[PDB]
Amino acid sequence: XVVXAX
Amino acid sequence: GPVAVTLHNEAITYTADITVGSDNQKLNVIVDTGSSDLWIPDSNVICIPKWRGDKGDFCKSAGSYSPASSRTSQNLNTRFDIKYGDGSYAKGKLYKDTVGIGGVSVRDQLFANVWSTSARKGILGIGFQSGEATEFDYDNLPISLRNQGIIGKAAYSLYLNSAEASTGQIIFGGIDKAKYSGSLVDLPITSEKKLTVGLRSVNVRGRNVDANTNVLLDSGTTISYFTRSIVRNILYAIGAQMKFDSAGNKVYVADCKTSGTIDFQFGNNLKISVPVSEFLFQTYYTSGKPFPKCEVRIRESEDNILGDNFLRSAYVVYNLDDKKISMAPVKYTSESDIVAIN
Repeated sequence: XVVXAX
Repeated sequence: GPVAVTLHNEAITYTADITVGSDNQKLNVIVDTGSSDLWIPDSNVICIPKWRGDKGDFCKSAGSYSPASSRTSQNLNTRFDIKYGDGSYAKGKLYKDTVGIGGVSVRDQLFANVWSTSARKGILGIGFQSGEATEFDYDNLPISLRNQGIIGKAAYSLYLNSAEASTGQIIFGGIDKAKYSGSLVDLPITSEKKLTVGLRSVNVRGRNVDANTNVLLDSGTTISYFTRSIVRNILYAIGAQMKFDSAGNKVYVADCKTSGTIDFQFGNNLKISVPVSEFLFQTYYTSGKPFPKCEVRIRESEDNILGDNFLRSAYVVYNLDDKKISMAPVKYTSESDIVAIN
């Protein structure tokens, strides 16, 4: 897997 | 007093246990410095599959929230939306309720109750207040813990334990002086909305690779990413072999035994060295047999990111109020000597 916020 | 919270290593992230509502409903959520809002799946959440194999309601596997059983719940009648780098998302309603963590209680904690999401579970965002996906400023867990008198500042220390470790620790308002070697070194936060630090260079196996840029230190990211030429230079030093996945997309592989170190040179003369092995992951065929080589846990991206595979090699103290992040090589120990973050 994950890549956490725009 | 500093709130010591236990982190659970779930192989791609670190989760923490919190309670929600007057009935202290138990939920388990991902601790993410890379976002600023806390959201938990509703008892009737619609988990949508993102990965391959996602069962029925895979996202409520760590508990769920039912405002109805909470005498103190409070619907704020405001929609909530948030997207994440990996493409997953979450949709819900803003609520306020008593949130508990590590034996402490946060009253009237605003957070989101999600009805649709593709994330693995609830996410506890603790970044800058200006990072909230909300269309307005409110108090997230950190600022809330400070305002209510529990901790001195909206700040916390991240101790991702070792790669083989079962648990780690994050301390709101404190520092475990016994879990880092040498002396912590202050790094100013270089963004107003993201927990970023300045990166001068990267030295891979003796190869110097200038960076002169910003990098996101994000506990909410499994692996690490860097700009195109930078990642390609690291892959060059490592001696990675290009392969293609089931989608025909580029992927790099390398001998699991590949020796060497990756030295990240930050400002204020802070250097964190991470053995290349920490960036290599071994996958296996359905036959249980090992793949010829390990996968290089470093991919290219438009942004520079250092996640779990990096952070486990350091003790990270995020001080949001003083807009600075302090780091030091980590020291793995059960022993602890916690002091408040001043």
